[PDB]
Amino acid sequence: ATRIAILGAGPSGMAQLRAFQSAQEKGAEIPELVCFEKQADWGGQWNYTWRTGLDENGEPVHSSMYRYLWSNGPKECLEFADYTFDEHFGKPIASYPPREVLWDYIKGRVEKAGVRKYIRFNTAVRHVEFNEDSQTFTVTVQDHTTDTIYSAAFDYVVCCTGHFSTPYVPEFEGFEKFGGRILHAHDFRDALEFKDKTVLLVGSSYSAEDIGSQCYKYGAKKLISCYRTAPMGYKWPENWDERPNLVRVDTENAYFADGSSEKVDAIILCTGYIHHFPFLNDDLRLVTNNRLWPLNLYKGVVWEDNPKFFYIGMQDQWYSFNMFDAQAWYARDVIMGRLPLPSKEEMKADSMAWREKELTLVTAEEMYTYQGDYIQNLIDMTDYPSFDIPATNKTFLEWKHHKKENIMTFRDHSYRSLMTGTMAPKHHTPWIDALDDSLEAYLSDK
Amino acid sequence: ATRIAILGAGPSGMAQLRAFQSAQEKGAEIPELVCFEKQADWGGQWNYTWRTGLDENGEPVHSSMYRYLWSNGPKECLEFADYTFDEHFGKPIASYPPREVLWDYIKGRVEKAGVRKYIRFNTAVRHVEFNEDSQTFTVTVQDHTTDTIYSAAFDYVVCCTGHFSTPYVPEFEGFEKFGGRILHAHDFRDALEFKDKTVLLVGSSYSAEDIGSQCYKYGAKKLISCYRTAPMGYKWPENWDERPNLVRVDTENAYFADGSSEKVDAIILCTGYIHHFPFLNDDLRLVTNNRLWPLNLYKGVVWEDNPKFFYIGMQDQWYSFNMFDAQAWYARDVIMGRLPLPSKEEMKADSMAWREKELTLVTAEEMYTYQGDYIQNLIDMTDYPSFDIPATNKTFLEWKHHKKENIMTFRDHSYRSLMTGTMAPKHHTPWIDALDDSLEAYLSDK
Ligand SMILES: Cc1cc2nc3c(=O)[nH]c(=O)nc-3n(C[C@H](O)[C@H](O)[C@H](O)COP(=O)(O)OP(=O)(O)OC[C@H]3O[C@@H](n4cnc5c(N)ncnc54)[C@H](O)[C@@H]3O)c2cc1C
Ligand SMILES: Cc1cc2nc3c(=O)[nH]c(=O)nc-3n(C[C@H](O)[C@H](O)[C@H](O)COP(=O)(O)OP(=O)(O)OC[C@H]3O[C@@H](n4cnc5c(N)ncnc54)[C@H](O)[C@@H]3O)c2cc1C
Ligand SMILES: CC(=O)c1ccc[n+]([C@@H]2O[C@@H](COP(=O)([O-])OP(=O)(O)OC[C@@H]3O[C@@H](n4cnc5c(N)ncnc54)[C@H](OP(=O)(O)O)[C@@H]3O)[C@@H](O)[C@H]2O)c1
Ligand SMILES: CC(=O)c1ccc[n+]([C@@H]2O[C@@H](COP(=O)([O-])OP(=O)(O)OC[C@@H]3O[C@@H](n4cnc5c(N)ncnc54)[C@H](OP(=O)(O)O)[C@@H]3O)[C@@H](O)[C@H]2O)c1
Repeated sequence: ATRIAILGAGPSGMAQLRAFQSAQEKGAEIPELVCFEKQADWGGQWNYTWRTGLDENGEPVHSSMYRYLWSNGPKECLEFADYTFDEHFGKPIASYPPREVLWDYIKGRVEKAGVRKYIRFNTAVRHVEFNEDSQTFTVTVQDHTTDTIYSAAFDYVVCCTGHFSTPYVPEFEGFEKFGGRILHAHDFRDALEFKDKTVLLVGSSYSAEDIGSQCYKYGAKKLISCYRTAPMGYKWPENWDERPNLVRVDTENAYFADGSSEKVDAIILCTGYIHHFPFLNDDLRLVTNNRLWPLNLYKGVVWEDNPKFFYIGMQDQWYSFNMFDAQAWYARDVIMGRLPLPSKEEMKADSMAWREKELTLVTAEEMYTYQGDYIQNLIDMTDYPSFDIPATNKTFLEWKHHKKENIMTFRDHSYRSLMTGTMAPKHHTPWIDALDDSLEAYLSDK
Repeated sequence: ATRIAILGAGPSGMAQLRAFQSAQEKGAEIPELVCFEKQADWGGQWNYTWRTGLDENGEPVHSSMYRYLWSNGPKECLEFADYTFDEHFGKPIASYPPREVLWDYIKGRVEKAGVRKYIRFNTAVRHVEFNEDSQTFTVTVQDHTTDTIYSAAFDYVVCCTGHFSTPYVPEFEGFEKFGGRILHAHDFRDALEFKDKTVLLVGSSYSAEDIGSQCYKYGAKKLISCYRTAPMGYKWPENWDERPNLVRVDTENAYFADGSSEKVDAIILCTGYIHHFPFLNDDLRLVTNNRLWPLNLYKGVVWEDNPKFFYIGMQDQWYSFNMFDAQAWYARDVIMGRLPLPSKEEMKADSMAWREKELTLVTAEEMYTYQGDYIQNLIDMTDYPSFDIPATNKTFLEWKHHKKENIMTFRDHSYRSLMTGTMAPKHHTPWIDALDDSLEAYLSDK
């Protein structure tokens, strides 16, 4: 009786469970499933917590999400092909929902699927070891409800623990004497903490854009963004400027490669994350920077040194929810014997060709399109519903232009669903004025 | 060739190395020693970092220490019996040195001992397993310098990883709505971050007393302390009050079991720590609250279910540095065969009698005196130099009275060394006015 361990109940682990349940619903015999989740509820990043650093059990706090976060790209680019926004909400809604709204949506699918029963919440995965003599994995966990550590044997293991939770936090000279708060983006919670302050944001990617936008929207006095290689380059509001990189700090001031200098109240390092798996030894352990094509993953999913071990969602993410689906459906089919694996040599050659293409990429359009091609290849192999990928790529193109037009109003635009054709209505309140982030305020009138 | 693993190079792991080195200096053959330390330098808590949450490798940040921290008790109560303050500094100093000064002192002893060579820095212990078949331990670590995970075999393991680093962080109704910073004492770094703010401190023990004192000294507008059981009782300054526990928080305000309420800018949970050992399964893992006599430790040191495993410094700490010495010398002597262990039944009965006495303790004096008795029993069994414990107890008595007299000036008093007899002079600057926490300002004549 074959047995599967799924590590994590975020979007990826939820998709993995959904994938199996869907095969079962069609009448197939499926493996026994156990899913381990260290948090008290599913949803992963989208499960908000006020906690910071270490959680109530002493495990690293997982979510990096903050008050007032809304979708960074069109919801239409992340809609599940087997569970639409229309089905879930019963009505059209706008295109960039707040966190709690997206959280409600991803949970809706697995509530309907009835797969909560497979999950052991409040349980941290400590160790995964492969045993050569038995060809099984031993998974060791800590159940923080009973405060006991136990282990169990599995035939296959699917790792869904994310890669945007363990921060990359570089040091700058003087940090030990600066008098204001220093935090990583991962620790950022309520933008109101910085009302009427001067905030320095170190970095120039999605985290800097959006955390600065929150500080702006909720009333920071002044924002400074500094970049290591090139500026974000958007037209920012009046109280926000982009400088070349921080070089040092003193008691109160930041100094930049500019020769400029000024007083700053708080420093937020928006400097990204590391791939970190403390429960894996080197035989199973993925080591990569954040990118579209990590190596050693056949079809981006199958660990090439031991193809009884799988990874979901370890790539950088233009696409997200329906990419995890495409991967989870594929992992499922491999595990079930529907898609036999080629030799290790063929895997290696295939992965090298995908890496060669990855190194070629220059524009944003080339990047999301490459990821669409990856997804296309996955959904063609499986009964996951095909959806219109070139039309999703075109939605990304529109979104890109909207950001360039005006970085503060991109969230005020609407797109059509590629699953239903339903056009998103305009939201009742422009983003800059929509201060309440609750699901109730978003879905109600006003 | 017998082999020992020492887990941690704070004061306890340094003492364990010092104990073995001292035996060797006297002419004995010692085992091979390997010490693993996840930080880049030794000193444990006393090694200051600006970092918070997770460290540069993604390991939990260890030190809970903050800017401007000074010794909480007389230095005379923590003086090494084999390496005096007079030897280290070459002159008298006042009785409550700043963190950097005490760090320099603890490093001084192990610099002189030459024990740096046994330590692998930037290396995090992941797992310790005991193999019944070989009667050895397998220690698996991650070397963050080479990003390599490897394991090695040991005959004995001494755990020195501390118990004041994994926070106990209780949740209060409304924390997910509150607009200012919420942090644990463990994340507290520079008190200047709170200058001109209203700060609520949840708790009523050493962390609350001292973090409040720092916020006060460096210019917080207003301080509130709230207690769960009973108030700290000291006479606080004008802008600081104590009241019954927090019950809930909204967007801007804290509400107390009082019926009282007010606007607060930051909340600091001074609610203590948990014993947390993510690298130990239940066969080896100590489970206890913070107290003078944890169970399952023969002489407070030998793990009773597997007496080839040892714990140093897991008790609550009135005494500290020379308690770790007493423990480390004892662990050393059992490892080397100088002090054969009694049967498991005898160990149990001994530990029970120590626990029975512990539950008897009511006053502060009874508590440090019991810990003095514990230490006496250890140093009598070993060649650690005897020192005057009743005279150390009388120094605690004076310190207690000084705190009762005035909680803001207790650090301005001086005591005599029980090791050398020499009186500590008065510091050049009253604590409230000594804003500079550097070693250089402290040791200078002005
Ligand atoms: C700040 C931020 C904003 C984002 N915004 C968007 C957005 O607007 N749109 C979008 O499409 N994507 C966004 N993302 C991307 C995000 O990666 C995905 O949307 C999605 O959350 C990834 O799903 P996942 O399940 O792979 O990983 P995660 O959501 O990270 O979930 C991993 C799960 O693994 C669990 N886990 C980890 N370690 C252990 C362990 N040792 N034991 C047991 N359980 C463990 C965690 O508790 C968590 O539940 C954002 C990410 C961040 C960090
Ligand atoms: C805020 C605060 C203030 C204090 N003030 C005083 C004071 O004024 N006077 C006093 O006498 N005592 C004070 N203490 C008490 C403190 O417990 C002791 O002084 C002393 O530091 C205990 O030493 P230790 O080596 O047992 O533990 P620690 O100092 O905590 O050191 C443990 C070592 O283990 C390492 N480690 C942990 N986990 C791993 C791992 N998995 N792998 C590898 N290495 C690991 C850590 O990096 C660390 O170096 C204070 C404690 C705190 C928290
Ligand atoms: C479709 C869409 O909306 C989309 C597409 C992709 C990703 N995402 C989102 O983006 C992700 C989140 O993205 P992220 O911004 O958290 O992290 P990254 O993007 O990896 O880069 C931060 C990096 O930080 C900077 N940095 C690193 N070290 C630095 C240093 N020493 N000094 C100054 N800056 C430093 C880097 O600059 P440099 O390396 O010099 O440029 C780079 O800007 C996820 O949340 C995902 O959801 C969304
Ligand atoms: C000789 C000497 O100087 C000495 C002696 C011992 C310790 N220390 C130092 O003190 C240590 C550090 O001591 P610490 O204050 O960090 O931790 P503890 O003392 O364990 O208690 C915090 C606890 O927090 C309170 N608390 C817990 N949950 C609460 C809740 N839900 N609401 C309100 N309050 C709550 C407890 O109240 P309650 O439980 O209700 O009282 C108690 O006050 C170390 O730094 C050590 O160096 C020094």
